[PDB]
Amino acid sequence: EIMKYEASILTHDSSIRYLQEIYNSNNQKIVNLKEKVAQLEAQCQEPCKDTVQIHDITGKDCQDIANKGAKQSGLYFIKPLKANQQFLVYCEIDGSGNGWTVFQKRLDGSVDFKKNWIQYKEGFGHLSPTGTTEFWLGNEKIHLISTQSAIPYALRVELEDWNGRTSTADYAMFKVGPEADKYRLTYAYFAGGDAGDAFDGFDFGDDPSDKFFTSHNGMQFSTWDNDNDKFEGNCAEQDGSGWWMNKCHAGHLNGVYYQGGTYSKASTPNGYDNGIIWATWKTRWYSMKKTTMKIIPFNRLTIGE
Amino acid sequence: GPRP
Amino acid sequence: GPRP
Amino acid sequence: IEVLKRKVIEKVQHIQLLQKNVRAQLVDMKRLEVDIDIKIRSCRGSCSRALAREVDLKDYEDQQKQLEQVIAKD
Amino acid sequence: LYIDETVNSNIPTNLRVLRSILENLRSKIQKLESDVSAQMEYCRTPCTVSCNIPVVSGKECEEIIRKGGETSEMYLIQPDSSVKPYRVYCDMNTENGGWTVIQNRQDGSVDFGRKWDPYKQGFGNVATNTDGKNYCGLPGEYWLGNDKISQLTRMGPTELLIEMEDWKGDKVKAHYGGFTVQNEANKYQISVNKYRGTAGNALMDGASQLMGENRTMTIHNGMFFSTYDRDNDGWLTSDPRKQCSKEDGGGWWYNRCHAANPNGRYYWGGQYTWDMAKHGTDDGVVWMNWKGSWYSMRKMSMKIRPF
Ligand SMILES: *[C@@H]1O[C@H](CO)[C@@H](O)[C@H](O)[C@H]1NC(C)=O
Ligand SMILES: [Ca+2]
Ligand SMILES: [Ca+2]
Repeated sequence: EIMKYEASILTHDSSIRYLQEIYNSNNQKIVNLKEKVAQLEAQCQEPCKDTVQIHDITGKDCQDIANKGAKQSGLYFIKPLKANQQFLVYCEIDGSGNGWTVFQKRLDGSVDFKKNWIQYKEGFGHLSPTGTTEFWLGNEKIHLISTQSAIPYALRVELEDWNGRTSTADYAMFKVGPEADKYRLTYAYFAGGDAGDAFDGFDFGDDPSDKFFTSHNGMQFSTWDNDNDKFEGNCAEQDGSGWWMNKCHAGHLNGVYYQGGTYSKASTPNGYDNGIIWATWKTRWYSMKKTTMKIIPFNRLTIGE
Repeated sequence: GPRP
Repeated sequence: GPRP
Repeated sequence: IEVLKRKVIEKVQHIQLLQKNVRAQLVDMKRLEVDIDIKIRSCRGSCSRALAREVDLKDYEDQQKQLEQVIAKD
Repeated sequence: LYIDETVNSNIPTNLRVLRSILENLRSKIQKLESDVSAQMEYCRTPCTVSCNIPVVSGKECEEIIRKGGETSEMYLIQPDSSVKPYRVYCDMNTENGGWTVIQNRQDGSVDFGRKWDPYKQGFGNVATNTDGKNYCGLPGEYWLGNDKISQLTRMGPTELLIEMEDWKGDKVKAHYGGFTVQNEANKYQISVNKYRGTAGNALMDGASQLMGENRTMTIHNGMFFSTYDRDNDGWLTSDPRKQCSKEDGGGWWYNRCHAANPNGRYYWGGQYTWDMAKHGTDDGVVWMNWKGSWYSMRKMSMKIRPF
């Protein structure tokens, strides 16, 4: 009769029809959403970009390399005339054409210079591409790069403070004794620089000898745990540090990196000086803010060319 | 510095 | 996991 | 004046088709969602900032369950 | 007869979901279609770092812990100086230190599913800036190149240390006093031994919770490292779509196929199931002998040493 109206509930002939497309679309859709990944992952393949990077040119010391090209004061693998595993140094090239090299540095307080002999030897702390970064290339290293056929090097104590000014203290015929004779330095003379020369002793008045001892020239290296100084024991350890000791010092670049500098009779662990002092510039309480000690082949103090 |  |  | 339930069946069957097809869709995504989820991650060590999201499988592995009931009609 | 109601009732529970879920899934084909645009975007700009390379170096991490290297971070080890000083990550806190990392799992970040070269040279971030220091004291996922490895093992007595840590704190450690990754000329054969371990010997002792013929084809020892462009599996089949590496996601000493799968596909939360994987297979950072084919982990590393 009219029941043949079921041809009405024959709507699904589209209640399913249309909807169906909303299926055949997705599949086809995903064909597209494939490459929309095939490509994304083809990007997520490389690692993060790193700042620090090793230049290729190498050779004897920073100078040698940076005389075979070079100009960017950064990081190169050197390998002393006589040595083995070419280590990594933080050169500091100039305009004239000379390439210094560093064995120290100080700015933040980070690399804590209160390490041990084996550490002060093979060198410790972390370098950097720029330079900003406390570090101690380490006595050992400092050797093979100062006694390589021994063409007279030099030290260039640089400075600054919590007030502006900086300085410079020079020394010729630079060298550091092989671990044998210990890590005792061996230079000839102070050579200018308003920096001052506290490596030649400084009388603090406490006693005439307040200067015979406090000399750093010729004084072997006294880590906190292995002193070769001239004290009733290990000076270093006393004020804590690893620095060419005597009974004790006058000029500390490996010591207590004090904030705002100038310390007192309070931060004195055992009681005496340890801060970043240097009597031929500042007293025994003013702790320097910055500090660095680079070398370079002697015939450069009046290079001319 | 100096000591005792 | 191994293979059948 | 034969009625015609034939066309009917042929339609209700024309459904059974998109039940095989669906189960595929439903799962094609249960694994595509995760090819990305895993590849979105594989960027952190190449690309700058990353996206931190979720997935909720109790959705898929649920929006599946109710579908496995939708069966039997003859 | 009366079956004519499925036209007004049985159907009314059909197109009411074939529309529904095909929609409430249509909204997936949405999100999971922009978030790809929204990370593909924040991908336009690469990530960067600054691992100010520290002073202390050495032949390998051992000599470097024997040189004052007491903090764990990015070092520069230089094996036989007849090669290049490649950055590496040392472990010097757990187990007498001197542990030179080779692979590391701790999160997504790095797609371990690569090929020949990449697996040979290396890929990933060897370390990331410790967020507050100069260097890089926190490790990032990577695969310190194969070649680099096959060489380190070649330094006489090389003993690898394989660790993992499952999502619920718990953790176990494997170990093969004797470990050697032949050189690429050998398809990089893996010779391991002196196994000791509380995580199950899944590399040589095959997969435990199984049986003979099924098991032994889950032995990595004596296997030829494979990748989806180098079929050195154990799975003999003319069918190229089916290979232990093209599936299981990544490069590994594959022997029809695996009792352990570091370098798999990174699975979040650990638990996962075939109805999730690109190839149904149990692909992913799985160590079967401790967690079974359906449990990927949080961290899966591998640190070696000499002696
Ligand atoms: C071998 O593996 C197959 C995989 O389907 C399984 O059915 C069978 O029970 C296994 N037998 C053994 C020896 O474990
Ligand atoms: Ca003494
Ligand atoms: Ca094969």
